[PDB]
Order: sequence, then structure tokens, then C-alpha cells
Amino acid sequence: IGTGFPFDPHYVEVLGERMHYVDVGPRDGTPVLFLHGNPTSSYLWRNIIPHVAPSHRCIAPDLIGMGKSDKPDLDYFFDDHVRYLDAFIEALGLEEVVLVIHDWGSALGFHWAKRNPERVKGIACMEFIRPIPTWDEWPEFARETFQAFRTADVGRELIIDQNAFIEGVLPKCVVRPLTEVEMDHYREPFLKPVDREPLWRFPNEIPIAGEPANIVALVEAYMNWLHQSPVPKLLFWGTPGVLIPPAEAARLAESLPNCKTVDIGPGLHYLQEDNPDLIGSEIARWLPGLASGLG
Repeated sequence: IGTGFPFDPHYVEVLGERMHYVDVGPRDGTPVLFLHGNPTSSYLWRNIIPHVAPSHRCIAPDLIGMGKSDKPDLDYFFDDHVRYLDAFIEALGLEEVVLVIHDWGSALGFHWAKRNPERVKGIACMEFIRPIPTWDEWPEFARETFQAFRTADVGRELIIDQNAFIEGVLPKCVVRPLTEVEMDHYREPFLKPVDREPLWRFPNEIPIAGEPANIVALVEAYMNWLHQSPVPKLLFWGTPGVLIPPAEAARLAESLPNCKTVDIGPGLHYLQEDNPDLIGSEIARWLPGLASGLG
């Protein structure tokens, strides 16, 4: 698995801040928009993009406050990310797009799709954000850790002071061992502890057991849309997984219209680090069928 990031940097000014993004492949045609989550960046898609670039334009932005994008003094609530991504998409003048999303990138993607259904040609997703009814449904090996992340004071000490999301969660959620260089790529954006704010707000935004109410409502809303939408969907899942265990993927294969599922083998949360080749090749084979004749 490649550890390099052979993509030229591209920047665009959005809401008074500069956002970094990968932009490769053809200059025209339907763009494939890759959205990462916590605590990653476009680096997460480095080994998947090469499978798609030969046939489609690939755009992979670093969310505000992450990767190589600027890091303004925000509280980084989900809403801040929504505003910046909305502006990012309009800044690049994107019309219709195909979404490839993960984790908080999936919450952003699904939310954008719900609000702009006529502009979403297809959605490839994996380990995405959905309402978690109870802590019972959160994987045991990571249960107390996320409960701690959402506990006053304790959570910030772990994530901000100790950088536990980068040093602990990330590596512990890839089946194969991440190498030193890969970890250093992920560590780079957060060498200043204060910049770890988004890494802490994210876990506190996850809809678990009905909290936080505002995010729960927003997520329930896009899931309601997703279940009723005829848009082509491609869901990658692994075993045992985290947010989308095998049993959940099997349920979604039925409850999500026009849905195709792909078993990537062993995987926890950052599936892209365990089987990027299958994810990339399957997306590439899936894209052509999203078209409806010449146009």
C-alpha cells in the first residue's frame, strides 16, 4: 500500500479561508468528490484516487481546520463544516457530482445530497454516520473511549492534550499496521495542540443515544432521504467494521434503494487503509453505469 501523496496542491479561497484540495484526472465530465472524516484528510484517498483518475476527474478537499486547509479559530461544529464545504463546492463551480464519502465526510455528503438531490449522480460510501440508538450498538473495543471523548474535561485532555484520536483511534482502527511515514502524514496538521479542536468536536457531534439532539435530527433527516432516494448507491463494508458492522451492511443492502454492496474483507473504520485497491477498482467499474446515454 502506497505511502506517498503524489498530488499537486490546489487552493481556493472560501469564506475568508484557504482550503486545500486534490484535483486530478480529466478537466471535464462528471467529477467524483471524495470527502474524508475525522481525524484524516485527502491523504486517506491517496491509493483510491489513482484507480478513478484515468476515467474521471477526482476532487478531494481537506475539510476546514484539517489537512493543508487553513485552521481558523472556530468551534468546528458540524455546521461550520457544512458552510465551508457548501462554499467549496460552489467555488469550484461544480454542477452534478458523484460522491465518495466516509465518516463525517459522509454526514456532509448525505446532507448536501438531501439538499441538492438533482445534483447527485451516485453515492459511494463506507463506514458512514448514522444514528446509533444505544451504546450497546457501539463496538465494545471502542465504547469506553468514545464515552470518554464525550465526557466533560476528560475528552479534551485525551484528544487535545494527548492527541489520542491521532495516536490511538486512527491506528487502532486499521487492521493492518500503519507505518511511521503514514502516521507522520496524519500527524502533520496537528503538531500544534490548539489545532486539534475539530478532532474533539467531531466525536461529541456523533448521534449516539439521542445526543446531541440537533445532529440526531439532521442525520435522521438525510437517512430518511437516502432510504427513499433512487440514486445509485455503492456501500463498502468490512469485518468486524465499526459504524457499519456486517449485520448492518446486510440490513442496508435491503433498506437502501438501488444499492450495491462490496465486502472488502478485514476492516474496522478506516477501510481505505486496509483495502484501497478493491475500493478504487470497484468505484471505477461502478461509475460508467451511472450515465444515461450520451450527454
